[PDB]
Amino acid sequence: MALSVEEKAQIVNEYKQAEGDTGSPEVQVALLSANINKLQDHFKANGKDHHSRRGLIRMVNQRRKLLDYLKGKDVSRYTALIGRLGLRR
RNA sequence: AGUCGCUGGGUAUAGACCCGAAACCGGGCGAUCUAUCCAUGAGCAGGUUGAAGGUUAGGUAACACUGACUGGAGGACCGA
Ligand SMILES: [Mg+2]
Ligand SMILES: [Mg+2]
Ligand SMILES: [Mg+2]
Repeated sequence: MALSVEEKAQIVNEYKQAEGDTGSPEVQVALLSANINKLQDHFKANGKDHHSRRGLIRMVNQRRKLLDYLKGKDVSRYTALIGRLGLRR
């Protein structure tokens, strides 16, 4: 929950599939990706924060699970999501 | 019966019959050899090996990590 409400409100509308959409995998993956990348700065300065890293790993596993489900449903939608977000490194 | 000479034998102090040390001390001369240093120059054919690093393709949540290409380290190797 390191993302502010403004940042959350910022990225939800760029990845929403329709008005009022906050549960679609694109919003979820984009929500996790922005939080994952933001936390990278914290873990650089705080390298002994093993307890907060457990939460970061969970966000990484959650994003992987969502992308794998999006793989089965619509591969074209999956492809656009990672290209826009720059995943699959 | 001493005393002063002269000559000779002996003695004392002197190198004291001649030659001969290892050494000791004083003043000088030497670092064109050599030992270390200082400054300023010069030399080291040829052939190997293949560190760190880099790039790239992967890979990682990120750091990592892997391959290839590269790179050219070393009181390193063979050898004038
Ligand atoms: Mg000389
Ligand atoms: Mg040598
Ligand atoms: Mg030799």
